[PDB]
Amino acid sequence: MTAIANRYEFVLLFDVENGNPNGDPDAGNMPRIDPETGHGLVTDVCLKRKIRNHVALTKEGAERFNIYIQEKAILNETHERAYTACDLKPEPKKLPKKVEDAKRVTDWMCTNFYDIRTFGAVMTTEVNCGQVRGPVQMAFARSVEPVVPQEVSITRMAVTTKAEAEDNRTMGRKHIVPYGLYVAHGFISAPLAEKTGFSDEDLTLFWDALVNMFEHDRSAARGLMSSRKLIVFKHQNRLGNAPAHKLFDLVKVSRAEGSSGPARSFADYAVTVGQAPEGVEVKEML
Amino acid sequence: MTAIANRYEFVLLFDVENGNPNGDPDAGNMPRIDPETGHGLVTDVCLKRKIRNHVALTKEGAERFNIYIQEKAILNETHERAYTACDLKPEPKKLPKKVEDAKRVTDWMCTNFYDIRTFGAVMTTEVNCGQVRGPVQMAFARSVEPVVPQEVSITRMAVTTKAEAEDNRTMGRKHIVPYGLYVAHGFISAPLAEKTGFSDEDLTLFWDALVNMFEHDRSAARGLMSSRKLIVFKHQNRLGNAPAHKLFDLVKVSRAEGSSGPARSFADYAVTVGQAPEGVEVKEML
Amino acid sequence: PVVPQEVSITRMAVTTKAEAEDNRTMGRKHIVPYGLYVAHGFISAPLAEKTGFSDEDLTLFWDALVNMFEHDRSAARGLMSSRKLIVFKHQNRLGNAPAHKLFDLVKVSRAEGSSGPARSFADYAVTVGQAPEGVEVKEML
Amino acid sequence: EVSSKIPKPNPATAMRDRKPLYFLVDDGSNRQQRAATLLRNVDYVIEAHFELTDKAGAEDNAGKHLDIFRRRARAGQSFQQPCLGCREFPASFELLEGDVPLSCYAGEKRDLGYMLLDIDFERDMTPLFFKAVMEDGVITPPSRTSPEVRA
Amino acid sequence: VSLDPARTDRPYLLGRLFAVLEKAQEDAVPGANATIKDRYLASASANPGQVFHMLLKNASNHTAKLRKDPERKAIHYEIMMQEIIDNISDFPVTMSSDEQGLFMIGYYHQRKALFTK
Amino acid sequence: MIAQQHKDTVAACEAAEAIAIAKDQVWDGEGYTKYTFDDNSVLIQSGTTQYAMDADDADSIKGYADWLDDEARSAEASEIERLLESV
Amino acid sequence: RMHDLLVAIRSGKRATDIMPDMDESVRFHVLGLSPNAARLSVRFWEVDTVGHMLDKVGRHYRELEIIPQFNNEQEFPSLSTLLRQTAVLNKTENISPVLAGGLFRAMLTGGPYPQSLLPAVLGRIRAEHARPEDKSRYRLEVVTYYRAALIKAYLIRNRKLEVPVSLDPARTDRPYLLGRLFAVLEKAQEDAVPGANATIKDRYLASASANPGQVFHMLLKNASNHTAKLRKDPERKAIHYEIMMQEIIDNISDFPVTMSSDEQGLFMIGYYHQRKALFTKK
Repeated sequence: MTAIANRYEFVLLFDVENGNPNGDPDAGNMPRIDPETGHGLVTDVCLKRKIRNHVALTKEGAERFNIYIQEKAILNETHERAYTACDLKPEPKKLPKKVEDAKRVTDWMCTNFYDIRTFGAVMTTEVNCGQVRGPVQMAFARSVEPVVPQEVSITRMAVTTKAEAEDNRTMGRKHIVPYGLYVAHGFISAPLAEKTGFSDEDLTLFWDALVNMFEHDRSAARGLMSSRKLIVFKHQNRLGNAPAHKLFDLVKVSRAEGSSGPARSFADYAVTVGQAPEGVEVKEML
Repeated sequence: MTAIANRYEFVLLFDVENGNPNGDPDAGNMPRIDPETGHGLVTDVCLKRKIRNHVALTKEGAERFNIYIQEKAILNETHERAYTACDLKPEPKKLPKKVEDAKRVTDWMCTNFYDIRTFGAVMTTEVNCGQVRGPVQMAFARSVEPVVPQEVSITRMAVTTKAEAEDNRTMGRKHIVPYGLYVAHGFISAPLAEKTGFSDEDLTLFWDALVNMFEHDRSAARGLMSSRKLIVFKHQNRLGNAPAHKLFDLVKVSRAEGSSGPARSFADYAVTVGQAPEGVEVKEML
Repeated sequence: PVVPQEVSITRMAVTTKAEAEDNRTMGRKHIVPYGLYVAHGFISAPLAEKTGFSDEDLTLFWDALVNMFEHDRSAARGLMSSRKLIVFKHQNRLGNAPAHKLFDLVKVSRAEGSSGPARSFADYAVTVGQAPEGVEVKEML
Repeated sequence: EVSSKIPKPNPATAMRDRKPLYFLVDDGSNRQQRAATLLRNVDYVIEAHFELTDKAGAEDNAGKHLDIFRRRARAGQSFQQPCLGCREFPASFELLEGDVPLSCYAGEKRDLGYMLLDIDFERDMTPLFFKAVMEDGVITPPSRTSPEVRA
Repeated sequence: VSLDPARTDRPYLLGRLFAVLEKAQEDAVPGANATIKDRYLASASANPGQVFHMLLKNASNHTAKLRKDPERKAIHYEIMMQEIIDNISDFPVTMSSDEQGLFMIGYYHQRKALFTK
Repeated sequence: MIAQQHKDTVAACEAAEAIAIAKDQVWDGEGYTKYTFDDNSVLIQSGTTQYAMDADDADSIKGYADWLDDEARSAEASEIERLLESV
Repeated sequence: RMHDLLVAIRSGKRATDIMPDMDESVRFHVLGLSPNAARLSVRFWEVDTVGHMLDKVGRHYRELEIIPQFNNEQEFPSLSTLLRQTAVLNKTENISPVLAGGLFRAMLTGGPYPQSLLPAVLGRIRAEHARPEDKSRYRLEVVTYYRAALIKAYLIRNRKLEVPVSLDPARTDRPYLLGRLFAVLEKAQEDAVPGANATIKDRYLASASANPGQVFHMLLKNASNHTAKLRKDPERKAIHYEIMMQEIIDNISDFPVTMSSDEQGLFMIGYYHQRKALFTKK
C-alpha cells in the first residue's frame, strides 16, 4: 500500500438548523455544550461515525473497504477471522510470540478494514490483534458562537401498552439547536499512514466523505445539517513545515454586517482564509 | 563528542484545547490536577516521553541516536548487548570489578543511546549496567490558571464479546480540558554533559524536539496540543551567573486586559519576558 | 505542615523476560506540592582556630549555601532554590547573645492576600528584628 | 551513613604521585543505613560544681572559673554550640538564677536501670555505670571521681 | 432562617430568581414531567445572559395563567421577581465556578423558603 | 569466606572473631564453635578442622550436617531445619 | 471470652470484672524489633503495668469505634488490618514502617497519633477507587470502615473534636454537611445509572474534600441531571434526594474555597456516615 507522502491539516465548517447535531448521553439528550461558555460541541467520534457510514454506503462492502466497528457486530469474531486468515491459533489472550506473525495479523486487519486503516483501533481483547494509532485524527467540533438548546414538547395520539387515563396520554421531548456553525480541525500524519497503508485513494475517498458527510445522514432529530467550507492544508514534505496552530489561525469566521440579532443562516457569517506559509499549499475548492 | 560548555535554563509554554494532556491512573483517566488548588499538572515523564518519540521519529534509529525506553524492548537484553559490545562476562547483580570496565560499558550505553545521554537512566537490574544522571532535567508542568476538566460520555455500536446487553449501546467516556496553558521549567547542566557526552548537535535536536514536540503526537484523546513559547536562558560559563528562580520570574504570564470570562485560546493570555542579568542572554526566538 | 502527593506513573518497557509474560510497569513518585524550609547553623570561631577555617573559606561557604541546589537538579527533586540567607556576625570571638534568641528575630509568616495552602514563595512574608547591640546582621539574599 | 572511618595517609607519598584521596559513600558496603530512635522536646536543669586538678596553676582559683562560666552562660557565649549528644541536635542553654521549675514526674519514682555514668580515661577508657533511679524527676548520680565507684 | 434576602450577590440573586421561576412554573402547570431546573439549569448556569430573558418570558406566561383563577398567590411571585431583579445591574455573560456554586446555593436556599406551608 | 585463605590454621579463628558478627557455640558430644558473618555466611570450627557454610544454599547446609558428628546432627536437627527452608 | 474482655475494656470497665485472675499491678513489657540486612533494631519499648496499658488499649478501641459498613467486618479492627488499609495497594508490604512504629506505640502509650497518619489515609482515599476486578462481589468502597475509623480516632485524639459513632443529622457543621451532601449526590448517581463502571467517589472525592468551592457546582449539576432522569423513569419520587439536598444545603451559606486537613477528615467522616445510613433506606 503506497502510503501518502505529505502531511495534511484541514478545517471543516458545518451548521445545523433546528436540529440536534450530537446528543449528550448523560444529560437527557441535550446537545453537548461547553459548561462555562455555552458553545456547542460535537464529539470527534460522531464525525468519524458519519464518515464510516458514508464509506459503507458508497462502497457497499467492496474489497479492502470493509468497516470494523460496523453496526451491532461482535469484534472478537472479526479478530478470529483475522487469525484464521493468517493461520494462527487465537487461544492465548496475548499476541503471538513471533513478532512477524504479530505484525501480520495487524497488517491483515489494516488492509481489510478501512476505518482501522484510517482512524486506527484497539483490538486487545480475549483474542488480541494489537493496536493501530490511526493516520487521521480530528478534534472536537466547537460552535463559533454560543448556542441555546431548545426543548420542544410533542404529543402522540397513540399508546404503547396501556395508559392510566383509560388527557395527555403521551408527552414526548425534542431537543433542537436553532442554529450553530461548528468548526472541526483535523490532522493527517504521513508516518502513521506509512505504518498502516493509508494511500491516496483512501485520502480522496476521505475528502469525498467529508464533503458529502451529511447528505445521507438525514433523520427525524438531525434537522438540516450541511457542510459549508473545507480548507485543506498540504505540506511539501513528510514531516511538515509549519505548526498546526499557525495554519488553523488563517481560517477566520466573523459575523460581517448581519449583526442584527442571533445568527440563523450561514449568510450571517463571513469566512476568510489568508496566505499559507512558504512550504504549505492551501486548497479550498472542496 | 565534545560536550556543551554553557548552562541553560528554558521555559516552555504549551496549550491544550478540548484534549487530555496527561491522564491520571488513580482518578480513572482524568487529567492530572492539584486537588487542593485545581491547577492542572503534566508529569515531566510525559514530556520526556514525547521528546523521545520525536527523536525516534526524526532520526529513524540512526546510529548513536537510538532511544533506550522503547515501546516493547526488554532492558536486560539491551544491557546484554552493551556487555557483548564491551566483551565482558556479566555478573548478575554487580558491575564489572575493574572500574574501567564499568566505565566502558556505561560510556557505550551513553554514546549509542540518545535518551540515556540526555535524561540519564537507572540500569541496576539483574544484569547491572551502572547509572547515569542525565544533563537535561525538567520539572512538572503546571497550568497558569485552574483547569475545569469535564466528562464526555460516548457510546459504541458494537460489543467485544458475546453479550445481550444491547438494550442500550455500549457506554464509555472521555475526559477533556476545555483549555489550559501550561508552563514547564527545565535545566541543562554542563558538568553532567561533560561526563555523559551531551553535545551541541544533541542540544539543537533537543530544541527542535521541544518546538515540534506535539506536532506528531495527535491521537483520539490529545485534542489539539501545541507549544506556544520557548524562552531559553544561556549562561556564559559552565556554572551559571544567576539563580534559576530569578530567571524563571522574568517570564510573566497573565491574562490580557481585553479578555474576560474563562480562557479558551492563547490570545486570552499575554506573556512578557523581562531583562536578563548581565551574565545571561535570552533566546526568545523559538 | 506539608501534605506530600502520590503520583502514579507508567513505563513502556519491562526490565526482564520473566515479567514480559501487559508489558508495562506502574511506578509511583512522591512530591511535595510546596514547602518552605528553615535551616539553622552555627559556626564556632574557637573550633575554626584549631582547623584553619579562614575567611575565604567562609565566603565560599556562603556562596555554596546560596547556590547549593543550582547543581542538584534531578528527576525527583523538582525545583529547589535558596530564598533567604540571614547571617548573624558576633563581635566577640565567642558569642554576644543567645543563639535561640537570635533565631527568633527571623519571623516568617503568611502574606496578607494569601489564603489556602501555600504554592509559591510570594505567600510568605519574612521579617528580621533588631539584633542585640553586640551582633551584626547580614542578608546574603 | 558511612561504614568506616577515613584512614591515615602518609603526606610524603601523597605527591610522590598524583594520588586522589577520597571516600565513596555510595560504593557498595560503604553505605550503611542506621536507624535512630531519639527523644523529642527535652528539657533539663544541670547541677554541677568544680574541682582543681593536678595541673592547676598556682594562681588558678575555683571562684575565677566559676565566675567566667556564670558570665558566659548569662551572656550566651560559648566555646562551641552545645548539642544534645549528637552535633545535629543543638542545645539552647540558660543560667537558672532562681528556683528550679517543677518537673513533670514530681510524684513518681521511676527506675531507669543501669546507665552510663562517665568514661574513665585514666584506666584505659573504661566505662563505668550506676543504677539510675529518677526520684521526683531528679537523678542524683554518684560522683564520677570517687574511688569506690571506680574499679 | 437560612435564606438571606439581604445578600445582594449577583450569583445568589440569580439562583433565587431561578428558584422562584421554577416554583411559578410548577404551580401554573402541575403534572409536568420536567421542571425548569431539569431543562435550563445547564444553559442558565452556562450563559445566564442568553437564556434568562426567555426564562422570564415563560415565567410571565405562567404567572398570567395563575392570576386568572380567584386563588391568586402569581402576584406574590411577581413581587419576588421585582425585588430580585431590582438588585441586578446586568446579567452576567459567564459565571465562574465558585460563582456557579454560589448560584446553586442561592437557588436551594430560595426553593426551601417557597416550600414553607 | 576466609577459611580458604587460612585453611585449617588456628589463625582463621583470630581473623573470623576479628571480623565476625555474634558468635555461637554448641556442646553436644563434640565441642563446636560457630562464627557467623553478614551475607548469611557462617564459619564453624572444632580443633584445627573447620567447615564453611552458606545459609541460602541447601547443599551447603546438608554438607554442614555431614561434616558434623552423628550425635551433634541430632541436636542440630532443629537448627538445620530452620536454615533449610531458605529458598 | 476475648470478645467480652475487649467489650469491657472499651467501655471503661476493669478487666478483673470479666475474669478475676489478673493482678493488674504486674508490670508488662512490650518490645518491637525492626530488621535490616543482617542486624535488627529496636523500634519501640513500653514497660507500663498490665492495668494501665489495658486501660490505654481500651481507650484506643473506644476512639476507633464506628458503625460497621458490612456485617462481616470486625467490630474491633486489627492494628495490622488498619495499617494495611493505608498501604499503596492494600497489601502488607508498602506499609511505611514509621507509621507502624507510631501505631502499636500511640496505641499502648495513650499519646497523640503521629501527625503523618491523617495525610496517609487521605492520600489513600485520593488514590484508591472502585476495584470490581478484585472478584469481591461488592464494588469496593473508597472510604472503607477501617479508614473512617482511623480518621475518627485521629480527630478525637489529635484534634479533640467531637465525632459521633453513627450519623448525626443535627451536626450542622460545614465540613460534615459537605460530606453528607457528597454522599447523597453519589446515591443519586448510582440510582440514575445502575451498574456504573465508576462513580464520583472514584475521581471527585479528593478535590471535593480539599477544594469544595471549585468542584461542587459541577457535582450539583450532574446530580440535577441524574434526578431529572430518575424522575421520568420509575422511582418518580428523586423527590427524596432533592429534599435531602435542600435540607443539607440549607445549613451552608458558602462553599469554602479551601479546607484544612482536619476539616477534610470531618468531610470524609460525614460522607461515610451518610452513605451507611442510605444503603437500604428505600
